[PDB]
Amino acid sequence: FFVNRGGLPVDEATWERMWKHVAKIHPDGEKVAQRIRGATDLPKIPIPSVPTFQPSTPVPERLEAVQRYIRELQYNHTGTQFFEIKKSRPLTGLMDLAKEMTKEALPIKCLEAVILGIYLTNSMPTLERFPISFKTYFSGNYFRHIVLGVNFAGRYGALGMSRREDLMYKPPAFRTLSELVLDFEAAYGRCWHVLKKVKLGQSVSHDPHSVEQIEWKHSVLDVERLGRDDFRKELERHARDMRLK
Amino acid sequence: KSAQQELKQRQRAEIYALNRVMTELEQQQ
Repeated sequence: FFVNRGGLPVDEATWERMWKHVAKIHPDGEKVAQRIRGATDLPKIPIPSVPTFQPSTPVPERLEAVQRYIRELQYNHTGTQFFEIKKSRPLTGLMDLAKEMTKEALPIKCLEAVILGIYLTNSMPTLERFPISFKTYFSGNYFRHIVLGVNFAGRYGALGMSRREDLMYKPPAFRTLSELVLDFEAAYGRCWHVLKKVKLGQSVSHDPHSVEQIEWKHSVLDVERLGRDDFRKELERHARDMRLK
Repeated sequence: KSAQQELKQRQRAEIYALNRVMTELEQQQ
């Protein structure tokens, strides 16, 4: 998973590196490059339209539309991340990045989807947004994932992008934050991953010009050292911390 | 300017063809 630095269009070096990565990863890799590179019969991809909402549309319907747009961008399986995301940047820089993502319309992954969800829900002041990071373990390897937890009318859901359907979108129907996180943990266990750490952030400002930073790791929960009851207690403590601004 | 738009269009089309190929590969193996 290389990261494209230098913006779009992809520079010659990053383009060649992406194609070399493809040639080594994919069997038929250089045949793949030979078929695709320079081809004149490739499909035209329509630029997906950014959803806009009537004031009468309920927020959960808007969330469905936003998740649909994010999915339409497609999950990035090319091995080259096309947008560099510096997580410590001020909000307004990340929002400019999300706007450029909407204008250039390329495949994305976990963190790009989180930033896009923040950018696309800034118009919903009754909706709170906060990042949720997962660190899991499988077959001697550690894995990291992130979604945008969401809160509306006292119920929790999520937006995001993931390889698996049960590791991204959750409609805002979970009555407590712990139930949402435990649903994610159940999906992880279903795909034979052990959940090690959960990192929950504070609410993100709805001001796209804000210079504040996203507070990614307001609560870092070691699942195994906490146990069930203390895990739930800490998740509810984070929920309280959030709803008290 | 206008040539850079054609550049971005060609690159995006190739990126999505490649992404389809790699998505099929990954969903298999």
